[PDB]
Amino acid sequence: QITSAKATAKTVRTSPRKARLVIDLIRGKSVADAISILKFTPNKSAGIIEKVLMSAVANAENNFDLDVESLVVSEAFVNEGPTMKRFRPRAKGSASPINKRTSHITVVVTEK
Amino acid sequence: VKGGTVTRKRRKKVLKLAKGYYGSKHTLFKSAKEQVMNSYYYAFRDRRQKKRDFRKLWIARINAAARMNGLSYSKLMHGLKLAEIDINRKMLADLAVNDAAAFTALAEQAKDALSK
Amino acid sequence: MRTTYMAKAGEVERKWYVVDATDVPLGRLSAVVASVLRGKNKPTFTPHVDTGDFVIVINADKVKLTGKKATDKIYYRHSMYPGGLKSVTAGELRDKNSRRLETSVKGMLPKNTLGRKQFTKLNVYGGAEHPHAAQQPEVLDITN
Amino acid sequence: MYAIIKTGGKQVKVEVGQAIYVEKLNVEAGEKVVFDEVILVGGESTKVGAPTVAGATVEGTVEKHGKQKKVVTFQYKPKKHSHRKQGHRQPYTKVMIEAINA
Amino acid sequence: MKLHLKPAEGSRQVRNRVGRGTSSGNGKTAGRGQKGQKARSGGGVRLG
RNA sequence: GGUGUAGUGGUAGGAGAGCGUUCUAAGGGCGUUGAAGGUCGAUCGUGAGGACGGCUGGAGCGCUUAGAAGUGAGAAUGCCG
RNA sequence: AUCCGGGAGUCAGACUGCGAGUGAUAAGAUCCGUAGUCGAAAGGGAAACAGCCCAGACCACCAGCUAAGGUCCCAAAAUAU
RNA sequence: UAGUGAACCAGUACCGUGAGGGAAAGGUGAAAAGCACCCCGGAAGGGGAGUGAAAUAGAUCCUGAAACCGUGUGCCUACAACAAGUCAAAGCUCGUUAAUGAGUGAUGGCGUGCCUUUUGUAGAAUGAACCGGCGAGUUACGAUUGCAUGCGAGGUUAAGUC
Repeated sequence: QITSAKATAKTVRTSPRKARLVIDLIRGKSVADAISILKFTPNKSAGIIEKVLMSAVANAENNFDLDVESLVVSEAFVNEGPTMKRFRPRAKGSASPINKRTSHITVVVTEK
Repeated sequence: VKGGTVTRKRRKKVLKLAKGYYGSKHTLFKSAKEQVMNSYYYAFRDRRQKKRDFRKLWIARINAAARMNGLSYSKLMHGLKLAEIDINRKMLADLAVNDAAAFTALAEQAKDALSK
Repeated sequence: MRTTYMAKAGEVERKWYVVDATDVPLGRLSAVVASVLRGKNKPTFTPHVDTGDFVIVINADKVKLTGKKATDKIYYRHSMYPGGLKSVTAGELRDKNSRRLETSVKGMLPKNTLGRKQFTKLNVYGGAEHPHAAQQPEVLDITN
Repeated sequence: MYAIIKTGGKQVKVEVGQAIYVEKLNVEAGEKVVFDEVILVGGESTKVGAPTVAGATVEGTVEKHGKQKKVVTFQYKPKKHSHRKQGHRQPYTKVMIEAINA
Repeated sequence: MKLHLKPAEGSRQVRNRVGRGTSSGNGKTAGRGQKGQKARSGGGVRLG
């Protein structure tokens, strides 16, 4: 048999450093604690990893498993995606570039 | 003629002589070639200071174990070269550590020679 | 690669010695004591392993200073602040802190991390009595 | 047993049933070698000799002919233009030991 | 003697390519040394 | 071709012999039972460099003799990404 | 060593010992003769040090003898007579 | 990044009132058979199920290096002055193109990067943020010398015709 369903979300418009903070608060914790943690952090990268955990839990339910109450978040990644590029007029004629970055967020949910 | 796969064979043969270097290295092809060169300087030097160092080590151990028998740190040399005994100082170091009986035998013959 | 004893950290047995200081000058006490604490006069060197011994020094109040130097060897300290030399000491330290006169052997050793380990095997007592009698020390004569 | 034996320019300790790493000998694999110069003989009652103790021959047999690893020796001199590149790899002979002095 | 050939001995030299690295003997200023108008591009005075 | 004696630091520079890239010709070869390229390896030669094996990869490429060159990169307050 | 040809670099040199000049018989000054080292020279000594004393590396080894300079402890060798 | 500046709707987009200047951008598979249907989600995006020899070939679609950014772990690190190496080396882990093995490294000796220009550099003279690609003694006509080849008191064609 198998365990550990996956779920990803590609090219999400958040900076990748500011989403590596929230994923440090989940690694190794059960699924019961993690949703409760993510509901009470007022960051933008809270309301995304919520949806990634809920989709991973739903994959594990409605494809393979039972025992929603015995699942543990064992791995979580943030990888960098394709950056947009724009400009901005600085003073005295010149200009300066501006990155606009994207991240790839994955969550793996083993049993225990 | 393009320059396809000629540079990379060089640069990766350089990097594989440069595994285990403190920092950037590993991954910089300009600053990993340099410490390979300086490592070759230190290899040239240090193949020729192995031989200096162990003379000093075995001399210090011969001095200690010779002073254990009352002989000074040098009169073993003069005493053995009058008695026509020509051991390397490596083997005198090993005998002076292990064979206390044989080292006292050699020390007594060196006492016997210069007792004229 | 061949055979010489690179001794290990837990093979060397150490001892405890007693060295008097009644009317011997500083240089020669410190010379013999500093040659002891590196593990010399034993055939089992490494230049790594602490093959030294333990030295206890008795009667530090009665150490000779030959000729002059009684009022003359001005030590010096500076304390990293402006106008901060303190030449407070002299040959006064024979009377007050005769333990401290732990400088003329701390100079004699290397300044590695073995010259900090091997310095902590001196126990210099100004009086004439151990507190360390439970470890059975021995005596060294000095005709050196 | 001890036999401090001059071989080549060097001196080695010798026991029975061991291997030595010796410079070349011009003897083929699996033949007999008799080392002649013996400085000290050990065991219990050591026999110190003014050089080459008389009546002391050390036998022995040769396993292989093989080499050390390479010794890369590159020289350069800074801010000028130089490259000397070499490589060196000496051969050596193992020696099994039989019958320290008969 | 057929298609798969030998020249005469000494019949054909190779070349000498100049400015290709400091161990052939002609890298870094190409057999011209330091500065001066024999070492610029197209320099050198007229004949005589 | 055993064996003697002697020699072997080096900038500008002079001289000699080799390594490697792409193409042409002739001969002999490999390849859907896996070619070129990429990655890893504790391998060989005095040098530049050459093999062998494991993974990836999906249509071409080596070897020998001679020839012809857009034939080798670490620096230009180099140019492009 | 000379002669006949093919091919170059170099025309800013330094300091030290010894003769002189200008200078104030001042300078790591300047300008000449004369020898060495550096330039184009790595190794040992003078604490560290291009030019000073000793000495010129084809390469390997956990062998041996000496130079200049040294031998109470950092640091190898006499607490020498 | 070659070859026309232009392999693609290029003298176009864009820049200057104007004369003028002027780019980047090729590749799924044989066949679109380009993922019906179910689940999470507002959607994007994903996990099954299928098409397919292969989907880690899913449209930014052959292969996919380097700088750069992450995850997990075998070894080490909180009295220590370190051009960051090399030489010596205890312990701990591992098992190769089989051999005088591989990783890591408590601790000790020694040790002022790379170029260019200079009588002299570690220089506080002068250059490089890093990685990748491109990027410099050639050809025609003459002259002279060495080597080789065929003739040799002789040698040899040119323009031009088939």
